[PDB]
Amino acid sequence: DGTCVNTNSQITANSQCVKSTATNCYIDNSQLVDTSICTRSQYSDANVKKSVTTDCNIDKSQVYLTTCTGSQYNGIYIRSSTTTGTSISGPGCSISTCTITRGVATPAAACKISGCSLSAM
Repeated sequence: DGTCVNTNSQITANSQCVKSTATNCYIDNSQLVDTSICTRSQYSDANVKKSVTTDCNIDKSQVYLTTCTGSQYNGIYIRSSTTTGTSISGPGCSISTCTITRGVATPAAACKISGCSLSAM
């Protein structure tokens, strides 16, 4: 329990939310903190910080200041990035400052990836 701004989402007994907003999310053993915002998304044994996530599935992953849209994260670490209609796995995948749409990352030198695999949703 914490400074959640939960509308109608689920946050399990061992999940946590702090100064963050939740809209019909399903947060299972997961952490939604520091102005994170979720909308109709599944978090499972995962952590999210200052990110805005919509219709996503985030399993055993860590997410920081990222914009998840209609995408899946599975065993990854992702920061300062945007993902649209994607499925991203490793495990131990690492992503920094990327923009990714249906399995294709932008060719910008700002995008870093290590130990990862990308796919279309």
